[PDB]
Amino acid sequence: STGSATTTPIDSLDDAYITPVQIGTPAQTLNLDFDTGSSDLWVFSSETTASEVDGQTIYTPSKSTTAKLLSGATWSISYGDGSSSSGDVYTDTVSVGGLTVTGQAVESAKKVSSSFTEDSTIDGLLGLAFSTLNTVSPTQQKTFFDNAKASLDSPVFTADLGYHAPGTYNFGFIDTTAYTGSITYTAVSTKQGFWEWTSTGYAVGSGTFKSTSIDGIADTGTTLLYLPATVVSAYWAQVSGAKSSSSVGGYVFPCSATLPSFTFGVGSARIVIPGDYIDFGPISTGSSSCFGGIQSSAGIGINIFGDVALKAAFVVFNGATTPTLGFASK
Amino acid sequence: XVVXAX
Repeated sequence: STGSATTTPIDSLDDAYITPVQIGTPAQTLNLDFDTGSSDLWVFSSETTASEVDGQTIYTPSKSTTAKLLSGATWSISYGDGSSSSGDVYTDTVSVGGLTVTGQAVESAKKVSSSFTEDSTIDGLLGLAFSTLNTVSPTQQKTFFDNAKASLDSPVFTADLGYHAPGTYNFGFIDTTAYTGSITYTAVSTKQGFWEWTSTGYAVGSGTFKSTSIDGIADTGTTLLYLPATVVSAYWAQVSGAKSSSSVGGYVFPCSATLPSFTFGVGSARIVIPGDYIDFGPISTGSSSCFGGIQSSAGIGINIFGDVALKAAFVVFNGATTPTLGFASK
Repeated sequence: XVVXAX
């Protein structure tokens, strides 16, 4: 079987992308954030504290003929930026782009933190990292990827994120139309639950490639590209008005500048991030300063290849028994 | 922005 869905950015800054998922019978369509950096499928529901629900579409398990309560099971989760939800667990039918998995655990939010309630466009997350990260207790539950791999035509999914435009997630096959050249694969380490990989180094604009290990995560559900402090300083040294700003949290530069591109190594291949992609957007509407799309991971503690990075590529998540990550230029 | 399971 395969599956194909359109992913759209939630805003004019590509902060995140949503893809419609059909849960339950008859189908309730929610717009989820497909997050290769977590392993929980969770939804705003008829269970969610009312005062914590603003604009989102909810999942009502009571109207799904296929839903069953997974008895005893709870979950609680916090993320990178501070936000957090918890609740209880149903299994139900979940379809993405026509690919259908039955008995999928669908974590029902009893409570959500303020940044979730504030973002009217995301109805939940669908986790696509390794199932070892799943927060359901006392028995952890598999991701929709894991649950679908018995039926996929191949055990893979691809992410084809657009620049201020829609794109695609595909499951179970590789669209040889969506990219140029060939894919290069590099090994993944599952030791901490992530899509974790070693980039072989980096170049700024038309300057030399520097061979340096940079270990990190491919995270479709982090907005930016978070690099070690010295690699980031090397990049913004090339843009004359950029500075580290304590007030805004990171490197800012005149919206006026033409930013150099940023190249990252995948084994012997190179993916170039065009410099327009690293212009994140102005700091406030009408400002003359712009927020940099490449920031220090020093705070976060681990390097994340975020949407700024992955949206310049075509990316294959190879979930075979030994997984690999594939990048191609597009 | 947003940083998704730290």
